[PDB]
Amino acid sequence: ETLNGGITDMLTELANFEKNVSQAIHKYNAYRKAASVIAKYPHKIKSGAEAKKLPGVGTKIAEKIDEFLATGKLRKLEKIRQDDTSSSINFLTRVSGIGPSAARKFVDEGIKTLEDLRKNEDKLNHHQRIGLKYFGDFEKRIPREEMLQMQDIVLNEVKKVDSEYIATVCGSFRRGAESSGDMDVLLTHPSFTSESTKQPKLLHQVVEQLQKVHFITDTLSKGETKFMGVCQLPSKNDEKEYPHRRIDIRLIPKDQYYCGVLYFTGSDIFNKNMRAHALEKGFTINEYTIRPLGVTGVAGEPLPVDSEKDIFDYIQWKYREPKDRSE
DNA sequence: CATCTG
DNA sequence: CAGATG
Ligand code: NA
Ligand code: NA
Repeated sequence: ETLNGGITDMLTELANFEKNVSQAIHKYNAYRKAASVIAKYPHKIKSGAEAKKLPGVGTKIAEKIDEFLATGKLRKLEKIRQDDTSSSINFLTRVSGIGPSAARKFVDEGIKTLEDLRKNEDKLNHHQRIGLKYFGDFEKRIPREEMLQMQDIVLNEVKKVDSEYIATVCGSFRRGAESSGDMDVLLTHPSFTSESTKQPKLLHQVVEQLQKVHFITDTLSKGETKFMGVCQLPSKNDEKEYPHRRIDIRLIPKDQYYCGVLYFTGSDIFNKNMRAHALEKGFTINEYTIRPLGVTGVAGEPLPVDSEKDIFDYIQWKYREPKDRSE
């Protein structure tokens, strides 16, 4: 956790690079287990060979651990940190809509910057365009104080359109968090579930309303159950308009809301633990359900949940207020 | 995983 | 349809 930190960090730099710049998924994947293992490892790696000793740790990585331990730096790390081509990719990629794949094409075309991008708005698709238009707003965190305002709107409009809707803002926002990156509203309706054959309107109706009042400003992606967009808190009395924020709305069958809700609320670590406890308690859990573990090996059949309560109970556990869902 | 592009 | 992105 700090005893093999540099090592783990270098490895991660290396890993990421393989993947984003080269196309070295193997290699890339290679740095990863290595960091994962040395990461677990209980002592102070004092040398290459010592590390080599681990699994996932081979000759090459050892070599590197050597140089790093031997001197505060890595040549290769140093070479990549410079190289423009590499730096560009780390950069273009910052744009919502640009993954590595795209980042490579652009660079090989010479677009290596924001301006480049602008000059070539023609080569970018809808998503990417919005992403470019809001580069700035997109990187700005969302102060909870804003979140509450947003949340107030979404919730009210959903209400108007149908009393039967059930919306919830998952995220860290949910677990307390003073600010967040984006807004995800989990959504369900009684008239929508596991069997129930579809109801696209269910999601389209609300999205619409949201734009009707102007909360939503752009559409990144709109499918039958998942909407990806852009919203904004109405600029009060002209002098201070808000940044544009990322937002997601997802339809969930009412019969798998809470697991979902639970799930998305996190944290990752809270999940896992609750996840492992479940198991002990003779249970299975995932994104949509909680199942009674048979003994033959495994086994299923969806336990019936009405709240986040029904779940905990199941695995017989202390109901956790969202704030305490930390670890 | 669900969406989009081409 | 494979393949990218989030
Ligand atoms: Na991106
Ligand atoms: Na292939």
